[PDB]
Amino acid sequence: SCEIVVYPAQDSTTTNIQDISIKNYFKKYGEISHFEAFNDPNSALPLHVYLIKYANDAAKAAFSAVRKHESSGCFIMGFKFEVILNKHSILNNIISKFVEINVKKLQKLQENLK
Repeated sequence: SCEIVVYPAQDSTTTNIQDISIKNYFKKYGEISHFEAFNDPNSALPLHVYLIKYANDAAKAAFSAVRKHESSGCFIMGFKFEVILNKHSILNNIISKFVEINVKKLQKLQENLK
Protein backbone atom coordinates (compact mmCIF):
# COMPACT_ATOMS: atom_id res chain seq x y z
CA SER A 1 0.00 0.00 0.00
CA CYS A 2 3.33 1.76 0.07
CA GLU A 3 5.41 2.45 -3.19
CA ILE A 4 4.81 5.30 -5.39
CA VAL A 5 5.44 5.59 -9.12
CA VAL A 6 6.22 8.90 -10.71
CA TYR A 7 6.35 9.49 -14.38
CA PRO A 8 5.97 12.35 -16.77
CA ALA A 9 2.66 14.00 -17.27
CA GLN A 10 3.09 14.31 -20.96
CA ASP A 11 4.49 11.69 -23.32
CA SER A 12 7.28 13.71 -24.89
CA THR A 13 9.63 15.38 -22.50
CA THR A 14 12.52 17.67 -22.61
CA THR A 15 14.21 17.53 -19.19
CA ASN A 16 17.41 16.66 -17.66
CA ILE A 17 15.91 17.05 -14.25
CA GLN A 18 18.02 14.81 -12.08
CA ASP A 19 17.26 12.13 -9.77
CA ILE A 20 18.16 13.95 -6.66
CA SER A 21 15.77 16.79 -7.36
CA ILE A 22 13.00 14.11 -7.43
CA LYS A 23 14.10 12.13 -4.54
CA ASN A 24 14.17 15.31 -2.41
CA TYR A 25 10.78 16.45 -3.49
CA PHE A 26 9.42 13.07 -2.45
CA LYS A 27 11.41 13.11 0.92
CA LYS A 28 8.89 15.83 1.83
CA TYR A 29 6.36 13.06 2.81
CA GLY A 30 8.27 10.31 4.20
CA GLU A 31 11.63 9.00 4.98
CA ILE A 32 12.24 7.19 1.58
CA SER A 33 13.19 3.58 2.18
CA HIS A 34 14.38 3.24 -1.49
CA PHE A 35 14.40 5.22 -4.71
CA GLU A 36 14.90 4.08 -8.31
CA ALA A 37 15.17 5.99 -11.58
CA PHE A 38 14.65 4.18 -14.84
CA ASN A 39 16.26 4.04 -18.24
CA ASP A 40 15.24 2.79 -21.67
CA PRO A 41 17.27 -0.48 -21.86
CA ASN A 42 17.41 -0.01 -25.50
CA SER A 43 18.67 3.44 -25.93
CA ALA A 44 19.77 4.20 -22.37
CA LEU A 45 17.73 7.48 -22.14
CA PRO A 46 16.42 8.36 -18.77
CA LEU A 47 12.68 7.70 -18.92
CA HIS A 48 11.89 10.03 -16.04
CA VAL A 49 10.01 7.34 -14.33
CA TYR A 50 10.93 6.47 -10.66
CA LEU A 51 9.86 3.92 -8.14
CA ILE A 52 9.88 5.49 -4.66
CA LYS A 53 9.04 3.17 -1.69
CA TYR A 54 8.46 4.71 1.63
CA ALA A 55 9.46 4.27 5.41
CA ASN A 56 2.82 2.76 9.99
CA ASP A 57 2.41 5.55 7.57
CA ALA A 58 4.69 4.47 4.91
CA ALA A 59 1.21 4.03 3.28
CA LYS A 60 0.04 7.45 4.29
CA ALA A 61 3.22 9.11 2.82
CA ALA A 62 2.56 7.14 -0.34
CA PHE A 63 -0.99 8.10 -0.54
CA SER A 64 -0.47 11.70 0.19
CA ALA A 65 2.27 11.69 -2.37
CA VAL A 66 -0.31 10.52 -4.86
CA ARG A 67 -2.65 12.88 -3.57
CA LYS A 68 -1.41 16.22 -2.35
CA HIS A 69 -1.17 17.30 -5.83
CA GLU A 70 -4.36 17.32 -7.94
CA SER A 71 -5.16 20.86 -7.13
CA SER A 72 -2.42 21.72 -9.68
CA GLY A 73 -0.92 18.31 -10.46
CA CYS A 74 2.54 17.64 -9.24
CA PHE A 75 5.35 19.95 -10.47
CA ILE A 76 8.95 19.42 -9.68
CA MET A 77 11.29 22.11 -11.18
CA GLY A 78 8.17 23.32 -13.01
CA PHE A 79 8.15 19.94 -14.70
CA LYS A 80 4.83 18.06 -14.33
CA PHE A 81 4.83 14.38 -13.20
CA GLU A 82 2.15 11.91 -12.35
CA VAL A 83 2.33 9.94 -9.24
CA ILE A 84 0.41 6.87 -8.50
CA LEU A 85 0.56 3.79 -6.23
CA ASN A 86 2.73 1.12 -7.56
CA LYS A 87 -0.11 -1.33 -7.23
CA HIS A 88 -0.80 -4.08 -9.76
CA SER A 89 2.45 -3.78 -11.57
CA ILE A 90 1.96 -0.47 -13.06
CA LEU A 91 5.62 0.26 -12.60
CA ASN A 92 6.60 -2.11 -15.37
CA ASN A 93 3.61 -0.89 -17.15
CA ILE A 94 4.74 2.74 -17.12
CA ILE A 95 8.16 1.69 -18.02
CA SER A 96 7.02 -0.43 -20.95
CA LYS A 97 5.09 2.61 -21.95
CA PHE A 98 7.82 4.85 -22.31
CA VAL A 99 10.09 2.40 -24.02
CA GLU A 100 7.43 2.37 -26.67
CA ILE A 101 7.23 6.03 -26.80
CA ASN A 102 10.87 5.84 -27.70
CA VAL A 103 10.35 2.96 -30.04
CA LYS A 104 7.90 5.16 -31.70
CA LYS A 105 10.12 8.22 -31.88
CA LEU A 106 12.66 5.80 -33.29
CA GLN A 107 10.12 4.39 -35.79
CA LYS A 108 9.48 7.98 -37.11
CA LEU A 109 13.22 8.84 -37.26
CA GLN A 110 13.40 5.76 -39.25
CA GLU A 111 11.34 7.17 -41.97
CA ASN A 112 12.94 10.43 -41.79
CA LEU A 113 15.71 8.40 -43.54
CA LYS A 114 13.23 7.69 -46.58
